[PDB]
Amino acid sequence: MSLQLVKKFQKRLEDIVAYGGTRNESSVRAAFQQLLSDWAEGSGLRLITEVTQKAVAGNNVRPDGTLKDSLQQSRGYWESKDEADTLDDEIQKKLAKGYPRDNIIFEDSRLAVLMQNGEEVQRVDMGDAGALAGLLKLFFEFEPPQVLEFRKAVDHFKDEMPHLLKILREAA
Amino acid sequence: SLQLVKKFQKRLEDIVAYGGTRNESSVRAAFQQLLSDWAEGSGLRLITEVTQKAVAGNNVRPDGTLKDSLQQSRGYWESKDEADTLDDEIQKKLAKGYPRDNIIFEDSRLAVLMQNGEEVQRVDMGDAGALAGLLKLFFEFEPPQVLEFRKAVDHFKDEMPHLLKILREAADAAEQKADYRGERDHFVEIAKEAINPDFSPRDAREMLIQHILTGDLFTSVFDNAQYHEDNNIAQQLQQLAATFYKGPVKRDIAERTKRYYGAIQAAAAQIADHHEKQRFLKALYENFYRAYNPAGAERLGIFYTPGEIVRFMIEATDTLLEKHFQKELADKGVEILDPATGTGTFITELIDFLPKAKLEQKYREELHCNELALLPYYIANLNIEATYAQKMGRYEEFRNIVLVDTLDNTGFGLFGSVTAENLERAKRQNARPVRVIIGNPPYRANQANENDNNKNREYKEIDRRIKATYVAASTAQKTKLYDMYSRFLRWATDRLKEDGIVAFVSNSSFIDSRTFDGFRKEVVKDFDHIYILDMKGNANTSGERRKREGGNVFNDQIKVGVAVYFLVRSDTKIWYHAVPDFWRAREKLEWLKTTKFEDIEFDHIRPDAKHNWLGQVDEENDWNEFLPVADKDTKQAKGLGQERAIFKLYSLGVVTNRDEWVYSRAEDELADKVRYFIGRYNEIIKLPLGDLMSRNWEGDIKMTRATIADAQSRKSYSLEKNSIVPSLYRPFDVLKMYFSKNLNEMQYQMPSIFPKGVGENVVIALSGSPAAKPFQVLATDILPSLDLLEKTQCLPFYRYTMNGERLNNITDYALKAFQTHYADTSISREDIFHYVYAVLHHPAYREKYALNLRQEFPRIPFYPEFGRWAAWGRELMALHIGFESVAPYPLKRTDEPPKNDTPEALALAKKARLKVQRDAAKQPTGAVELDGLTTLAGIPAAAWAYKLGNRSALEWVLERHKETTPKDATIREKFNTYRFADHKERVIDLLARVTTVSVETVRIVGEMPAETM
DNA sequence: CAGCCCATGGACCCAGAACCACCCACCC
DNA sequence: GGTGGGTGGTTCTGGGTCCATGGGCTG
DNA sequence: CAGCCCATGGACCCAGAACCACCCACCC
DNA sequence: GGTGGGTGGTTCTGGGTCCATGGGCTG
Ligand SMILES: C[S@@+](CC[C@H](N)C(=O)[O-])C[C@H]1O[C@@H](n2cnc3c(N)ncnc32)[C@H](O)[C@@H]1O
Ligand SMILES: [Ca+2]
Ligand SMILES: [Ca+2]
Repeated sequence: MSLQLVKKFQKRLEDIVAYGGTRNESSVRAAFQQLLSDWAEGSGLRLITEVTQKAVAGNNVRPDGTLKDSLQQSRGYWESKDEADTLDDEIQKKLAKGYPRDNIIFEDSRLAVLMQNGEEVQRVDMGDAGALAGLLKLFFEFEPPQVLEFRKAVDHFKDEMPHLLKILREAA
Repeated sequence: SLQLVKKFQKRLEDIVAYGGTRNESSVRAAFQQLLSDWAEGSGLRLITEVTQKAVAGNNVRPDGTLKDSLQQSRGYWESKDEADTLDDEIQKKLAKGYPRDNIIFEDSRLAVLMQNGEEVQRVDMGDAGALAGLLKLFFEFEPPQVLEFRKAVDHFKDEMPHLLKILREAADAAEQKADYRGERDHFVEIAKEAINPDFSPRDAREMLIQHILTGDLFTSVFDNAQYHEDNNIAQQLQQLAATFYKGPVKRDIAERTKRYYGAIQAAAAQIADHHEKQRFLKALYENFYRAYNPAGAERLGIFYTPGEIVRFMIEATDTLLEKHFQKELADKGVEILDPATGTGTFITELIDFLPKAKLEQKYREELHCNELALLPYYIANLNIEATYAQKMGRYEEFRNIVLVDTLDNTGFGLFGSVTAENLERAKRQNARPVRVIIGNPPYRANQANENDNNKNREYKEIDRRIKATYVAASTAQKTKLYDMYSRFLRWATDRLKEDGIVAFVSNSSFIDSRTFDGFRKEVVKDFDHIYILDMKGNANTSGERRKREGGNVFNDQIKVGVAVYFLVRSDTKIWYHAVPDFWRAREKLEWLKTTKFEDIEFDHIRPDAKHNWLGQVDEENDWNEFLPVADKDTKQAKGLGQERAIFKLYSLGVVTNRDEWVYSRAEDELADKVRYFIGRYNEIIKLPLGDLMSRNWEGDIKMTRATIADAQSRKSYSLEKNSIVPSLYRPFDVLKMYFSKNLNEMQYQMPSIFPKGVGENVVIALSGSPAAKPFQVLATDILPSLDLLEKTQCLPFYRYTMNGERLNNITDYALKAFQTHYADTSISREDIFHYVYAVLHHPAYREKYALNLRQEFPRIPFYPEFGRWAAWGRELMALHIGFESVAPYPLKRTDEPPKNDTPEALALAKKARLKVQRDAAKQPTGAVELDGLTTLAGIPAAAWAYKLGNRSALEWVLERHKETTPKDATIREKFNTYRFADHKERVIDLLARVTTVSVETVRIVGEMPAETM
């Protein structure tokens, strides 16, 4: 993942605008769609594209792609724009319509913004492989606080098993 | 790949499982990735959601469009929801104008391809093998642009003669400028020491026309104008062209030549794959020479190797490299050299085989090649450089191509000094350690006719080494081992200094030829494993053999036999596999595509004592039974010890080298052709000595080696009137002939058989060795030609010594041996003669000892009766000795008037046809259509079985009475007078008389024993 | 005589909106 | 089975600025 | 040594022959 | 309206020669 996959995306973005003669989002999205999809396959998640979600307002909204788990539970989202728009301006309108913000990569072909827990965690340039590979690591690993607390309780056992084994040995 | 299809099948399952939605928008990503990843390997890219204006002005946006590197749509895709009837939804989209050229409509479970507005295939996406097949079709669809490109390449070939007229005129007008003449003269001198000792102005102007032609096409259809500015050779030749080709002169020839270049340029610009545009390179190569210098094309061997053969050898070389040397073609160290590049096919197909990670090093220092002609050099350098560019992505100059004579650059020197860089490349190549010498060497045994004055060049060193190795070990009278293919094989053996493989495609003569017996002894001593694959195809054959040989693996464009051979040097194991008989060219070429070297079941060949690899006599006969003649019995002086054969002297029929000038049906007509010949000859011997020696005369007469030598010695000729004699040219064809030593190239020992042409001798003429036609024997009382029967060898009954008498040629050794086996002193010489004749007509003898007869003089058995056989041979003899004095078999004559009463229909209706009327089962009906008016009928089926060669006796009297057009210009326009109308009545009688002869001999031969001794 | 007043007309471009194509939810 | 709505693309259409910079004054 | 004999296999091409396409004439 | 010539083009397909020229004699 990381370098290998991101560098293939950089070449694919170039092949799309070269063999297609279009820098339109609807055509250039395939590059980041396949980055997010192939990274997910390795992390036990899948990027399912165009999945309609409902907002608090009741407005149905369809992000470009959602990161679904094995139990059909959304864990992250993605929206691509073209290079011919202001990413920051499209961001307020998107979230105003009722877009999710728990874990969303808003991305134009040149800049990528990760918004986690409602705040912009990182803003990288897609030209820098290592930088993008860093942001995508945080996106694919962001976990809800439920699993964050379970993981912490597993660590508690690693220092509680000795104390527990004493009782069982005393009983044996 | 099936792996790609199998991943789609999994991706689809996960999308409906991890996502929970079967909506088309969500499930389409599985096929989008399949199409996109397949395309990334095929040089195309699936661009998604690209809008296309439909024919009805409306805009349609398919889910995906396959696009080429020139941003040109090559295919389309529209996914639907499984919750619909695909068939119904296809119609809706197609009615809104969705493209129907190459579209994959696809619901999640079923896929439909509509190529050319018609459903080519409908598959289920649960089957991986089926989807992979449907996808292959879609990804390999031939768009209209590539078909139009192919069509225009075919028009360019026929319009090449007219383009070369404009370019010739330009170069002719250039010799009016002193600057061009100066540069031209410097170039000729430079290339008289770099390319060929006899480089002439003609060769220089060909090179200039080639430069200007290639220049235009390389900038317009191949978009590599820089090639010339980076090519060392191109920069030495642009010096010559810069004198005249500039400004108005160039603008004028360009406006005229644009009418030929226009169509090809238009179509080629819409083609991205160089593997499609390399078909134009092949066409320029083969057609330029055919239109400009057909003669130089023969000496260079301008032909292209079909891709299937090239690919096969590259794969089979890798196989034997791993088997005997534990190396691969991609491994560093294996330096591959193509001694004759041509279009560069072998090197460009190696680039496509070698892995990308290793290609860089190989292209830079391990792939090498040589060329002699300029058009081939330029075409190869561009082909090689552009094939590398397509595979790698970057353009690098191939600095391993040399314009040098491979058979002269044996300085391992001024060879290759056209430019300074070319000389470096030549000296560097002659030091490189070459492991593999792959290639298709030029083949040319001899010039076709002496009048061509286009003999093969002499290569002192190679020729001297061939003489010491191949020729010295050959027990043949005629050596054809100075063929250009044999010269390129000697060079290869010597170039491989240590170990390696020489993989070549060449004439299959080496396998079986009386002349290549020395090669078949020397090759086993310099190579350890020899793997021959005979693809047959020899069309210089006739009869059932021609049908067996089949088509030529070179797209049926050459007539010689072809064999792909691999000679490895690590006893000698000779392996041989032959392609099946009665096959076609496409069948043979598809076999090379499908079969891999491992699958071929080669047969171990064990050379015999005469080094014959194929066609070995069965050593379980009593074949050591007498001998009709032996080279020693003929060369012996006296003594029965050295006289061990039935006959002493034997000769071959007179060969003239000018058959059309010395043979005619009428005595008076011959005399006129012969008078013209002697007439123009006597004017040739008056020319200046310079012109005499340089063979600079108008070639209206046929001057053979002998006549050329006498002319240069100023020896006059005259017409001896008593030299026009009767001669049996072909079976049953008694044409008149001028038997003079001055106008007949080789009379052999026929002066001693038929003294002065008119003598009294009866000869049993047989076939020679090796007979490619069935064994034939005919008795003649008139001088036979060398080609009455294949390589006719005449055995005479008498022998006329000089100032002497007819000494009986049947030896006394034979007389006694026959009067001893049969214990009958009555047996005479004029009885053994007839006995031998009947034995040589015995059907079981000709069948059992066939292989023996094909390779040796026919040894004769000692049949029990003698009397019965001698009688048969007497009856047989008389039938052929007096075939003009037999009883004409009654043949019904039917006559018909011309279609109309116009003078011109009568003309087109007294012209000969002489065709045997056959059936739908191709069996003689028993009727011959002599001309358009007369048709003979009533011929028995038996008469169609006396076959002298591949033709019946009757088919011989029809063939040799047809009005064929003379192949000599003068004879055709001044001495062609034969009209079947004049001889019609004669051929009618001859047919009936020969019908009797044939029907008699089928009976006489049929009453002979069913078994042979 | 160098500051100090007095004109006077300028070789585009980009946000609203319409509307369109396509597919998904939504009635029907 | 349309229908409206979500999303992205593709035409039209409408509608309008501060400020350079030569010349005449002018005390 | 030049002046006789003796071989020996040869880098295609092209005339019918369908068999179409188109369409005038000929029945139907 | 088919239907067979008339005319021209467009593919296959079948089927096959005399004679160069080195080497070995030879006297
Ligand atoms: C059959 S073509 C090469 C074929 C090549 N395999 C191809 O696929 O195009 C024979 C070529 O050998 C070349 N050649 C190179 N060196 C030669 C030489 N010394 N003598 C004769 N031809 C030579 C000729 O110019 C001619 O183009
Ligand atoms: Ca988007
Ligand atoms: Ca679709």
